[PDB]
Amino acid sequence: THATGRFSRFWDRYADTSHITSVDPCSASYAPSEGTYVRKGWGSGDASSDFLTYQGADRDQRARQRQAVAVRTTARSEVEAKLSGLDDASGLDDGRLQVA
Amino acid sequence: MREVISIHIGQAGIQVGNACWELYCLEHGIQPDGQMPDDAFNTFFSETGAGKHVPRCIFLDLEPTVVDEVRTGTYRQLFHPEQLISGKEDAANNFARGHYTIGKEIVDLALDRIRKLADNCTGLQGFLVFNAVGGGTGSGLGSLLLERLSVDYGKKSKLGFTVYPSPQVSTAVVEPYNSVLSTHSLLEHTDVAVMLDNEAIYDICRRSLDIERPTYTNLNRLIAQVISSLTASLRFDGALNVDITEFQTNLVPYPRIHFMLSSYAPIISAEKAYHEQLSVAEITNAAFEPASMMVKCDPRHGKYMACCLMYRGDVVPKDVNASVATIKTKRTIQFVDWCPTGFKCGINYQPPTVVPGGDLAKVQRAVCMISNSTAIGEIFSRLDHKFDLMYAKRAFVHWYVGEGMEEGEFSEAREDLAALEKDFEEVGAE
Amino acid sequence: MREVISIHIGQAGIQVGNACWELYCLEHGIQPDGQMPDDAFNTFFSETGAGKHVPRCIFLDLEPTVVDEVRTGTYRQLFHPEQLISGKEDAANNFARGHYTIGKEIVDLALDRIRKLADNCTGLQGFLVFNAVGGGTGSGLGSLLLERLSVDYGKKSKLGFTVYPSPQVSTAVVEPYNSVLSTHSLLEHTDVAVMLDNEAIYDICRRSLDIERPTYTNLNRLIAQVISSLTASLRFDGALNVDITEFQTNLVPYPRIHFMLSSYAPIISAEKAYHEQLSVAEITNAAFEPASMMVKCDPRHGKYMACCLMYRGDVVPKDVNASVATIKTKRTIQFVDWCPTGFKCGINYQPPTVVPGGDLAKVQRAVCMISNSTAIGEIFSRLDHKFDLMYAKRAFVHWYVGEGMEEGEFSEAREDLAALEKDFEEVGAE
Amino acid sequence: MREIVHIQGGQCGNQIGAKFWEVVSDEHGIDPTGTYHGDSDLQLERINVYFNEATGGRYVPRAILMDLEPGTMDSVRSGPYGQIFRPDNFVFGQTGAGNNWAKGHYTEGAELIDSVLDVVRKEAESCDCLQGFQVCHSLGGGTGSGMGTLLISKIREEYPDRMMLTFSVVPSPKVSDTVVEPYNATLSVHQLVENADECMVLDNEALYDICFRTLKLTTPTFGDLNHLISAVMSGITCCLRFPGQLNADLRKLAVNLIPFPRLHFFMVGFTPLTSRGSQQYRALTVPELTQQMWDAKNMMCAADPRHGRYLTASALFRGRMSTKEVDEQMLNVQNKNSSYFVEWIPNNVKSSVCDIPPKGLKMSATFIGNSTAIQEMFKRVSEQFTAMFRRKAFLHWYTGEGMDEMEFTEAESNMNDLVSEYQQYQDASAE
Ligand SMILES: Nc1nc2c(ncn2[C@@H]2O[C@H](COP(=O)(O)OP(=O)(O)OP(=O)(O)O)[C@@H](O)[C@H]2O)c(=O)[nH]1
Ligand SMILES: Nc1nc2c(ncn2[C@@H]2O[C@H](COP(=O)(O)OP(=O)(O)OP(=O)(O)O)[C@@H](O)[C@H]2O)c(=O)[nH]1
Ligand SMILES: Nc1nc2c(ncn2[C@@H]2O[C@H](COP(=O)(O)OP(=O)(O)O)[C@@H](O)[C@H]2O)c(=O)[nH]1
Repeated sequence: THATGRFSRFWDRYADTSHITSVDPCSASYAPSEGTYVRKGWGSGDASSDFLTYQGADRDQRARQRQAVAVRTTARSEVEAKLSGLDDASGLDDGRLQVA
Repeated sequence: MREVISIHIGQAGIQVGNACWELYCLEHGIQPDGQMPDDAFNTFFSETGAGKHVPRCIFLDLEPTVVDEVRTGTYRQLFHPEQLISGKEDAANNFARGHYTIGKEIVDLALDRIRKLADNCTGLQGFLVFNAVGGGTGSGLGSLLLERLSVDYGKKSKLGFTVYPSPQVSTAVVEPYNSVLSTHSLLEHTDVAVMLDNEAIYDICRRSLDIERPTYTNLNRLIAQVISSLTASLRFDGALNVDITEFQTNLVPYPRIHFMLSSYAPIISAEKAYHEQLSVAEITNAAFEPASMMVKCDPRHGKYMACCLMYRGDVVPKDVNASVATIKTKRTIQFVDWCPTGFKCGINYQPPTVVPGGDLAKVQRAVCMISNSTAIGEIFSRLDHKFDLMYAKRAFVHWYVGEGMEEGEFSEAREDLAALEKDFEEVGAE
Repeated sequence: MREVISIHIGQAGIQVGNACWELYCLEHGIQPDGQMPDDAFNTFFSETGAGKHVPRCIFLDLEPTVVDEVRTGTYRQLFHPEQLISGKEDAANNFARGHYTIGKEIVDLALDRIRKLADNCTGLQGFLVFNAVGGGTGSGLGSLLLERLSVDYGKKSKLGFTVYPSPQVSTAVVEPYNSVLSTHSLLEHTDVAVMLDNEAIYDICRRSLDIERPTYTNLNRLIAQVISSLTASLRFDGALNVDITEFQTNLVPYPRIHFMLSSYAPIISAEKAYHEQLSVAEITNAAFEPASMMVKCDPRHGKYMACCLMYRGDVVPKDVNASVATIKTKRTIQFVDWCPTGFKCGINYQPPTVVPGGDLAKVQRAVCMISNSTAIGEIFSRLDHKFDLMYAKRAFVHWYVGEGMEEGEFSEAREDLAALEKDFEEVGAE
Repeated sequence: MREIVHIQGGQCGNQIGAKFWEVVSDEHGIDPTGTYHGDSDLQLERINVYFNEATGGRYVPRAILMDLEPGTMDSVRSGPYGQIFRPDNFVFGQTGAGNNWAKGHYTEGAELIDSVLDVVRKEAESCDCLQGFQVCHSLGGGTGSGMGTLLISKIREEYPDRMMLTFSVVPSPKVSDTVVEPYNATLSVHQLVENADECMVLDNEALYDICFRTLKLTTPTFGDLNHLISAVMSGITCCLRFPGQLNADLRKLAVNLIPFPRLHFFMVGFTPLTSRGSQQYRALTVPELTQQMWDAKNMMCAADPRHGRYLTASALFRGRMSTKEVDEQMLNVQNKNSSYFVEWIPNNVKSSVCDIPPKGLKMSATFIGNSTAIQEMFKRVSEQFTAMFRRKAFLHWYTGEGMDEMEFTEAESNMNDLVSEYQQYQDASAE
C-alpha cells in the first residue's frame, strides 16, 4: 500500500534478487543464524572451542581416519590369523587317512 | 609488594592481554567476576575491602571494538571500566596518526590512569608493555606512551613484549614503515625488548601442537604462558628466585643491546603428552632448539650473549646444572668470547597451569628461555631493506606526512636502525 | 592425499568415463545422488561440508549430445555441472577442426576448470586422460589439452588410456589421418600411454564372456575394470602397494617407449564362473594369453620389455611368486636381453566389485597386466601404411587444410611415426 | 561509533543505494518498518554506524538521496524498504538532467546542491564520530555524475580530513547505454581524481559477465547487479560493524591500498559467488575463497588484472577462520603470481578478518585491488572521448550550459596524466 502509483503497476521491478547468499541449506556453504553470531569466548573453554570449530573439525577428522585404519587393521589381522593357523597340525589330510 | 603494572596497546596487545589475564586468573584461582573463593596475587591483582580482586592493567586502544569486546565478554566484572580506555578513530596502520594527532589525548588519559595504578602499589617491579610493532596504535601510541613513561617514572623497568613483522608473511603493507619508526622510538626507551614473530609462533603451533590452522587465540595463549613463566618468580617462591631487576643485569650486555629471543618448552598437545619423559635436559634442549624460537631468526647465524632460563615445576638445581653443562658443551650453540658464563638460571616450584579449552597439556616441568644474541640483527636487516625498498619511491610517504611527520623522521629512523645493525655486528665481532 | 584428476575427451572418453565412475561409485558405496550413507574416495572424489561427494573429473567434448546424456541420466546429481563442458559444433572427425579452430576456447575453459580442480587437491598423483585417437575431438582437442598440461603443470604424470583404430575393423575413414596426427602429438606429452583396441576387446567379450553381440557398454565396462584395478592401490591398502609414479619407474625404460598393452583376467560370466579354480597361477596365465590383450597385437612377434601386474582380492605373495616363476620359465613368453627381471608385482586386498547390470561375475581374484613390449610397433606399422596410402592421393587433406593446417604437419607426423617405428626396432634388436 | 554518511546519486545510484540499504537492514535484522527483529546482540552493537534511533525502536538509515527527477525517488520510496529512509533526506529537483554532466553540475545541480549540503551537514553533525562519506553513483549520466562530483567537491571542502569513498558505475566498454557517456565519464573522473579519497570502479558489463559465468543467471535484471554491488558495499565496512579477529576500517584500507594520492581507483569483487547448480558441489574453504577472489572473472571492473600489475590489494574476509590459513593463502598467491605484483613493495596484501560472516554464508570475502590494469579502462574512455571531441559532436549542449570548451581539454589532460602514472608504476623497476 505504501507504494506510490508509479512503480506499483509493475512490482516486477522489486524482485527478490536473493541469489547472493542464496546458499541452499543442503549446500556446504549454508550457515545457520546461531552459527553465524559467535564470540571468541576467552573466559570459557567451551566458548573458545565453539569459536574454533575448524580446529575441532580437524581433530575429529584425524580421529575418524585413525579409527577407520584401526578397524581395517583389526579385521585384516584376524584374516592373517585364520590364514596362518593352517599348518601340519590342522587335519587337512585327515579324511584321506581315514579313507585309506 | 612485588606489583607489576601491565599495559596492552593496540589490537595485538589487548588480545594477548586477554590470554594473559585469563591465565593469571586461572593461576591464582580468581573467578571472572573478580573475587576468589598468601598474597601471591599482589603482583597482578589488587584486592578491595569487599574481597574482590581488580587487575593492575590498562587496556589502551584508539579503536573501540577490541576494548568493547572485553567490556562485553566474561571479564566485564573483573577489569576496571576506566582502566579500559577506548579511542574514537583508529590509527589506520599510521605511525604518524598514532603518534602525533590521535595519540595525544589518549596517552594523556593513559598516563593519568597509570599514575593512579602506580599510586596503589607499595613496591613496583616495573611495567609489562604488550604492543604490536607494525600498527599505528601499537607503534605510534605505544612509542609515545613509552617515551612519557621514561620521562616521568624514569628508572622503572619497562619490559616490552613486542610483535615484529614476520619475514615473508604479513598482514599490512605499511608495516615496514611503522615498524622502523617504532624501533627507532623504543631503542632508547624500553629496558628489555622481547621480539615475537607470528610466523615463528605459527610454525611452533603447526609442528608442536599439531594445529594445522593456528590462529591468534593460540598465539596469544602461548605468549601468555611465556609471560606467566617469566613472572612466576615474582608470585611463587622457589630455589633461585630471579627478579625483574635481575633480568637486565644478567641479560643485557650494553644498554643498546636489549632485544631478546623468547622460547617456551615444552609445547605438546594432550594426545602427544605423557609419551616422552620431558626431563629437565630434554626440555632445555628443546628450548634451545632454533625451531622453538618464537622469532623467525636462526640463532646458529649469530652468537649467544646471555641466556636466562626460567624453570617451572619439579625442577632441581642439579638437573638445571647438568642440562646447562650439556648445552655449553654442545658445538652447535656458540657463545661470545667476552661472556664466559652467559647463563642466568632461575627455578620455581609452581608448575604451569593449563587453560581449559587450550591445546597445551598439563606438564609438570616448563622452561622459558629468553636470550640476548647477536643473531637478532637478521630481522632488523630484513626490515631495513623492506623499508628502503618502498622509501626509494616514497610510497605511502604522504600518508605519514599528512599527520605531522617529516621525511627527516624517516631518514633518522632508518639511520638509527643502520646504527643498531652496526652495533650488533660490533658486539658480535671479537 | 592421493588425488588423481580424470579427464574424459570425446564420445569415447565420456562413454568410458560413465562406466568408470559407475564402477567407482559402486566400489566406494557412493550413491548416484552424490552422497554415501575412510578417505578412500579422496583419490577420485572430493567431499564437501554437507557430506556429498563430487568426482574430480572433467567431461570435455565439442558435441553437446554426449554430455547432455550424462546431464539427463541417473548421474545428474553426481557430477559437477560446470565440470561437464560441452561444445557447440562437433569436430566432425577433423583433427584440425578440433585442434586449431574449435578447440581453442574449449581448451581454455578446460584448463580453467582443471586449475580449479587441482587447487582443491593437497597431493596430485597425476591425470588420467581417456580420449579417442581417431576422432577430431579426442585426437585434436585431446592433443591440445595434453600439450597445455605439459606446458603448465609440467612433471605431473599423465596416463593416456588411448583407443587407436583396430587393424581391419573401423568406423571412420579419416581415422588413420587424425590417428597419426594425435600419435605425433602424444609421443612427447603423455608419460605412460595405454593402448586399446575395440576389435581386441570385442574378441575378448565374444570368446570369454560368450557375447555374440558385444557393444560399447561392454567395452567401457571392461576398460573401467582395468582402470579400477590399476588405481586400486591408491584407494585400498595391500601387500606390495604400487603407485602412479612407480609405473614410470618400473615400466618405461626410455621416455620415447611408453606405450603399454593392457590385459585383464578373469573375463568370465557367472555361468562359467565357479566351474574353474581361478587360482593365481591360472589367472596369471590367462592374463599373459595373447587373446586376453585389449590390443590387436600379438606379443609373440615382439619381446616383453617390462610387465606390471596388479592383483586384486585373495592373492598371496607366495602364489604370485610361483606364478611369475612359471611365467619366466615359459619359453613362449620372451623378454629382452637387457632386462633380466622385467616384472613388477603388486597385490591389493580389495576384490574387484561387480557392477550390477554387467556381464562379469563376482571373482575373488583379479589380475591386470600392463606390459611394455616391442611388439606394439606392429599397430603403428599398420597405421603407417594406412596413412601413406591415402596421403599419396591427398584424400580428405582439403578438409584438414581448411581449418588452418599444412601439408608439413602431415609430413612431420608421418616422419615422427616412422622414427617411432625405428626406435621400436632398435630397442627390440640386440 | 565511527559513523558513515551514505549518499545516493541519480537513478542508478539511488537503485544501488536502495538495494544496499535493504541488504544492510537484512544483515542487522531490521524489518522494512524499521523495528529491530534480528535476535542477536552483535547486530545492535554497532547499528549506529549506519542507522539512528527514532522515537520508538525504529532505525533510520543515515542516507541522503539526490535526484533531479522525482521518479527515481518515488521508486525508492515505493520499494520494499522504502519506508526506512527519513522523507527529509529525499532531495529532488524537478527537471532531470538530459544525461548532461554540464546540466547536472552547473545549471540544475547548483540550486539543489544547497539543500543537499544542508541535509549532509544535518546528518553529519548528529554523528558522534564521523569515519566519512560513501557516495554511490554512475559515471556516464547527467544528474548522477554531475551532482555527485559537485557534492563530492563540496564535502571535500567542508570535511577535508574525513574519509570519502565512492562507488562509481563507469560506463561499460562494449555495450554503451547513452551516447554522452564518454563526455560525462571524462568530466567526472577529473573531479574524482582531485576530490575522492577512495574510489571503486564498477562496470555493468563486468557485472553481466560475472552473473553469466559465475552465477549463471538467465535473465539478470538490474536488481541482481545492484545486489552484487550492495554485497561489496556491505563487505567493505563489515569490520566497522562487527567484532573482528584482525579488524580494518576504511582509513586503514585506504592507507594500505593507496601508494600515491592520485592512484586511488580500485577494482572490487565479492566471494563466494556460486551458481545455484554447483552450490552443493562447492566446498567453502579459505583457499577456495582466495582462488575465486583472485580470478579475473570475479572482478567487477571491466579491466582485467592480468594486463596490469597489482600495486596493492586488500582482502576483507568474514567468518570463523584461521589467520594462519588466510595469511598463508595471501603469501602463496603473491609468490605464485609475483610477476603480477609490483616489485618495490615487499608485501602487496592487506588482509583483514571479521568474525561475523553474512547471513546464510559460512564464509565470505570482499576484495579491493589497486592495479595498473584500470589504465586500459581510462584509455578506452579516452579513445572514445577524443574521437567524439575531435568533431565536437554533442558539444553544443555542454557549451550552452555555461562551461568552457577548455574544461574538456583539462579533464582529458588530467585523465591522461592518471593513465601515465598507472603505466609508470606498472613498468617501474626497483633500484
Ligand atoms: N601475535 C599476534 N599478533 C597480532 C594479534 N592481533 C594483531 N596482531 C598484529 O598486530 C598488528 C596490528 O595491530 P594493531 O596496531 O593493534 O591494529 P589496530 O588495533 O587496528 O590498530 P592500527 O592497526 O594501528 O590501526 C598486525 O600486523 C598483526 O600482525 C594477535 O592476536 N596475536
Ligand atoms: N572403446 C570404445 N571406443 C569408442 C566408444 N565410443 C566411440 N569410440 C571410438 O571413438 C572414435 C570417435 O570418438 P569421438 O572423437 O569422441 O567422436 P565425437 O564425439 O563425435 O567427436 P568427433 O568425432 O571428433 O567429432 C570412434 O572411432 C570410435 O572407435 C566406446 O564407447 N568405446
Ligand atoms: N548497476 C546499475 N546500473 C544502472 C541502473 N540504472 C541505470 N544504470 C546504468 O547507469 C548509467 C547511467 O544512468 P544514470 O546515471 O542513473 O542516469 P541519471 O540518473 O539520469 O543520471 C546508465 O547507462 C545505465 O546503464 C541500476 O539500477 N543498476
